Amino acid sequence: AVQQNKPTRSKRGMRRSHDALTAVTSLSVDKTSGEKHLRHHITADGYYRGRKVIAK
Amino acid sequence: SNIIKQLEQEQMKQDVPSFRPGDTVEVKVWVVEGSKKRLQAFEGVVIAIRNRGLHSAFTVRKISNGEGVERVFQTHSPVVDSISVKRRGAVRKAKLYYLRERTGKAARIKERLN
Amino acid sequence: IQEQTMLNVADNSGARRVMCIKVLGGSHRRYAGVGDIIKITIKEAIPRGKVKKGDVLKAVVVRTKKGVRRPDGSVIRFDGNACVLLNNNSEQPIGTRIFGPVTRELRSEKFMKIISLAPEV
Amino acid sequence: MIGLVGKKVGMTRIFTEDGVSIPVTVIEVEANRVTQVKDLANDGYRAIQVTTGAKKANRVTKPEAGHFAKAGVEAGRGLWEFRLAEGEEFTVGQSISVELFADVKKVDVTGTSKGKGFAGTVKRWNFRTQDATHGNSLSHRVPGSIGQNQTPGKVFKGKKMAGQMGNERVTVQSLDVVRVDAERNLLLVKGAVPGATGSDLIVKPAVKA
Amino acid sequence: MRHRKSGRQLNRNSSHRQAMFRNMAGSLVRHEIIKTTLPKAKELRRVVEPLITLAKTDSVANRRLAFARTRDNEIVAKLFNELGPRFASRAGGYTRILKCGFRAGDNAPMAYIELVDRSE
RNA sequence: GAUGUCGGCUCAUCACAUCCUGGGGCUGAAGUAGGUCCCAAGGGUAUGGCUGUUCGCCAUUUAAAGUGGUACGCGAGCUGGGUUUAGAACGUCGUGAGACAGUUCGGUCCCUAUCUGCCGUGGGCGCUGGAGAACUGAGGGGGGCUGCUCCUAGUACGAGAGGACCGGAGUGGACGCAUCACUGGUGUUCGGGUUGUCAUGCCAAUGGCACUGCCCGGUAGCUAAAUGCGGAAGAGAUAAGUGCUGAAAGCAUCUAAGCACGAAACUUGCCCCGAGAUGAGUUCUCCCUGACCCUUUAAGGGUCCUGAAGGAACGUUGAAGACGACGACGUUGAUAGGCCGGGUGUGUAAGCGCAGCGAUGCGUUGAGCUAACCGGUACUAAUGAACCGUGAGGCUUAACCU
RNA sequence: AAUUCCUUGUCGGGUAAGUUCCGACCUGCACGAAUGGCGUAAUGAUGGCCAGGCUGUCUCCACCCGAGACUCAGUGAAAUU
RNA sequence: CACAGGUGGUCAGGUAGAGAAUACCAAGGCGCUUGAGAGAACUCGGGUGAAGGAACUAGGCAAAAUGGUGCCGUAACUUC
RNA sequence: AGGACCGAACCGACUAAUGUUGAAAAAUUAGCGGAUGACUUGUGGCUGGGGGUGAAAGGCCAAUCAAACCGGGAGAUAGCU
Ligand SMILES: [Mg+2]
Ligand SMILES: [Mg+2]
Ligand SMILES: [Mg+2]
Ligand SMILES: [Mg+2]
Ligand SMILES: [Mg+2]
Ligand SMILES: [Mg+2]
Ligand SMILES: [Mg+2]
Ligand SMILES: [Mg+2]
Ligand SMILES: [Mg+2]
Ligand SMILES: [Mg+2]
Ligand SMILES: [Mg+2]
Ligand SMILES: [Mg+2]
Ligand SMILES: [Mg+2]
Ligand SMILES: [Mg+2]
Ligand SMILES: [Mg+2]
Ligand SMILES: [Mg+2]
Ligand SMILES: [Mg+2]
Ligand SMILES: [Mg+2]
Ligand SMILES: [Mg+2]
Ligand SMILES: [Mg+2]
Ligand SMILES: [Mg+2]
Ligand SMILES: [Mg+2]
Ligand SMILES: [Mg+2]
Ligand SMILES: [Mg+2]
Ligand SMILES: [Mg+2]
Repeated sequence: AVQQNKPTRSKRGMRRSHDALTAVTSLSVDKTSGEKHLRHHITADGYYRGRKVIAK
Repeated sequence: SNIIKQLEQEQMKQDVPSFRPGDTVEVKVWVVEGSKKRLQAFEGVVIAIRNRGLHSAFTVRKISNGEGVERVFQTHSPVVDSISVKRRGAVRKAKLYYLRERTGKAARIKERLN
Repeated sequence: IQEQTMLNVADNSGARRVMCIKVLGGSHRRYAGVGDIIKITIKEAIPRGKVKKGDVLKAVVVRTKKGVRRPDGSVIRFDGNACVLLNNNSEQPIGTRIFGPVTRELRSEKFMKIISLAPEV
Repeated sequence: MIGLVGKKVGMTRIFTEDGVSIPVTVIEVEANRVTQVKDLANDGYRAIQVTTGAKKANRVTKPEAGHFAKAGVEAGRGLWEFRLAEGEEFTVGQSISVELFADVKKVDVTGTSKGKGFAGTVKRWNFRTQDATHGNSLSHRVPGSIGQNQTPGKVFKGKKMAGQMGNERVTVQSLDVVRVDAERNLLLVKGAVPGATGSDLIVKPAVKA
Repeated sequence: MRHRKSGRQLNRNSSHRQAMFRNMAGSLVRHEIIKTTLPKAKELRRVVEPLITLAKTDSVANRRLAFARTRDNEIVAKLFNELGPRFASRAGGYTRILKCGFRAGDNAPMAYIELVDRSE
């Protein structure tokens, strides 16, 4: 099966309407450090919910 | 669950004696008949077995008049009434479906004997 | 029990294997067991007997493998299907004796003649 | 009459002194305090909104507890109407129990549904499987010929063909009642009602004879 | 539909999910920390904890059986002896997860399985 | 500058010149059963043997095995048996190449779907302040089958044989829906037996590989052959038909005036969807009542401060699920995992002891092990934040009002 | 009959029922003796028919294990128009 | 094409086995240059199936089955 | 002994599925036929186009064959599109 007609550039976009991306609804900062880390998991240096796991 | 189980054991009977997949037993159920109510006996050989609380089965091989019969009693059923044990045997298996196609000699199930 | 299906004979005359060429009891009626009427076709018969091979009469299923459960739920199942031949036009058994145990399902006041024979249930 | 909102959690025997085993779904109706009455001059009909459970008083939104507190507050799973007529109930949670279906033998039971989802014919429409063998290329079990041809042109609606199978009211009607044993919010039917345990059911007298 | 079916099949025979988990569990009992896949962890979870639980008790009995799983007759020592009595009081949370996810090649989300008592 | 043939399969949809079932007229209609005509399209409407068949004949069923339209419905859905490629042979015709509206054996069936169309399922925005809900129900769809037995009543009818009506009761066939409690199936995540071989130093005990190696049995879940329930009653207006009273037309007449019955059709009753019903509906509840400027000022545009109800997000997850969606839970916690105890299933572990020359047996032991289960338990993981949404809601008229 | 149009000839056998099959009849549309006639043990991935075993071929599908399908990240076509 | 195809010769360990079959291994060489999840219809390759057992179909197509050594025993017909 | 039997290598190609913008311009998988012989294979050689070769299908003669490929007559001719 093929297209009997060439889809207009217009229609093409309509399809890419829901193709857009999303943001991040803002992330999170740690308490033990201003660690600008992702919500619910390890900071840039072993930290997370306070404390600090994984050396270095 | 919690409501059940208790609502189940609420019907369960305690007249049920010891069992085994090799035992013989002789279940005695009702019959009703025409205007009667006689108790029909059914001495056989347990092959499979219940073990599900109120919900329980027997599965007993007998081999009546020439042909073999198999009955899956429902342990906790008013129709079950009495249920002997007769001869207990050693099997070393949970289900004796293998004891199916056998017949004399090839079926001979060595008694338990404790 | 459905077309074909070779069942033994629980009565005498025209012994051994007999094929069910139809399941009477309505359109599309799939299978039949317990104690239903079945169109049989003697495929063995005995040297003498009363019904010879090739005969196409009717019969009643006396024993099935799918057993027969009753109220309580407990089921009764025999090993090997069996039926009993009987006059075509006006029911009732053709043989005199009935071998093997039967079931209380035939206690119907229309098959009495059979349950009244030695065996069991 | 009106009915009560229960919660599926049954399926168990109940042998009789006669020798019969009766199947049955154990519906649980723990009171149904009417959360609000609906008038025909104020609303437009004759109904009685009720509840049965009681949220953890945490997930209860103010707009929710606002409607409850407005009347006989006491939280609960949700709100359920019950169109009635020629007989009302005390607005505030008058509290109706399983003893309601006392001199009753009808019942309907309206759970959610199954939940197959996957769909696909042969199961959602009880279709027929094509030649398992004897050739047949990539067409063992499939729709096969959905329409007709040029004359028809399109494909008539309703054309059975796969699609989500599950989650949908689907009542039952009838179902002889076994025991209305109250003082434990217990009600037993004949057996086989929709839902899959812990489901919200709407048991009420069968509209049918 | 899997309705109410427990257990994760990752993506391979019921054989792989007996080694890529056995070599992992044993690999966990060693360093007490790992940066595996989130799922490949939440699963590994109910693989070691059971072993540790089984580790609570000694005896050749609950030993050889412990040797059955994890053919490492070495880490079995780490069990019963080391982390054996270590968690000889814990309720079962012998494991942490420490999420982080997102690997290089595959956008796959990694994790950090670790013995609850690893920090020193 | 290609619209794939016949039959089958699968899946249909309509017509009515109706096969069954429902309602009536006439009868060469005693009853039972028929014959024929009128009405009626709700639903239903056979398995095999022979053949490529369609059809047909035959066997045996059924309430019945309807007729026809749909590219003689259906190959970007299946087949490829018939039939038109190339091989080969027979009968036949031709000197022959070859040929046949004769036969015979053999003979490559492509396509990842853009558009309409369907079946499902989300994302926007709109419904005039914003929310969380519960309904109303315009409409739309689903379903609409029928056997036998008994009671009536061995009565009415009939010479007998035979044998009803109306009405009532029970149990089936086929079909649909739901559900795993039962009966079973599956159960490569549970237990066991065992062949070959490799390995863990060896004995013992184990694991790997050989279709899960082969195999026995099985929890949850899912299921049908298992189990429960439904096609109704009742109304409305009728079809054909039947009539009352009734003149035109002194009678007669169902019609012209004028009333009464009347079917599985039709409207509704039963089940489900449903306010995008833009004709966007109703009811209940919840939230926000701080300040300025520029003006092209009847509206705006912008500023600081504020961000509510709620929402979404993230995480633990589900009998929910393709992904979105929907449900539960997030330390004010059982939402998952682990853990504890039980259950279940397997079937009496390992080690030791003893007996036997040994295979092996017995004891410890009914053990050992035990997934999706049940009861319970914060050990682990479910962070405090932050995020979006605001700040009393246009005009005109009427009703009320100080 | 690898030859028969009429043709599913007729009869018999097999089946519950057999336009195929096997044994016959002869009315050979239109067999026939090295473009060989009729037989023939053995052989055949050869044509037809029958049966026992076997079974998901089917009644009527159910579950289960894998590779795709679906989601994410990287690469990135096609016919057609 | 860093293509599941084609390509002649030589060497020939252990256990089991008739064996250059086959299975597990040694020496030796490899995991095939997208992966991570999920656990839908449907397609592909498989495993298990209640009762029936060729009713399938143009046709038993495909499946399922049978399968080893020793011994016993084995029909018509026959070119023996 | 044998164009003998069963069966790997080896030669072949009867069946089905899958592939059909393939892994592949004929394969993969499960079966299948021959397997001391008219066997099978390496290397080199000889037959050349109206000619060769052919256990005979119009088959093969470099993915081409009822007359190969390359170049030329050549802008063949084309009442046709
Ligand atoms: Mg193909
Ligand atoms: Mg049109
Ligand atoms: Mg008409
Ligand atoms: Mg027919
Ligand atoms: Mg036949
Ligand atoms: Mg056509
Ligand atoms: Mg095709
Ligand atoms: Mg053909
Ligand atoms: Mg393996
Ligand atoms: Mg002949
Ligand atoms: Mg000739
Ligand atoms: Mg991508
Ligand atoms: Mg490569
Ligand atoms: Mg079966
Ligand atoms: Mg057939
Ligand atoms: Mg057929
Ligand atoms: Mg075959
Ligand atoms: Mg096979
Ligand atoms: Mg040879
Ligand atoms: Mg091959
Ligand atoms: Mg050979
Ligand atoms: Mg050469
Ligand atoms: Mg060539
Ligand atoms: Mg010239
Ligand atoms: Mg030119």
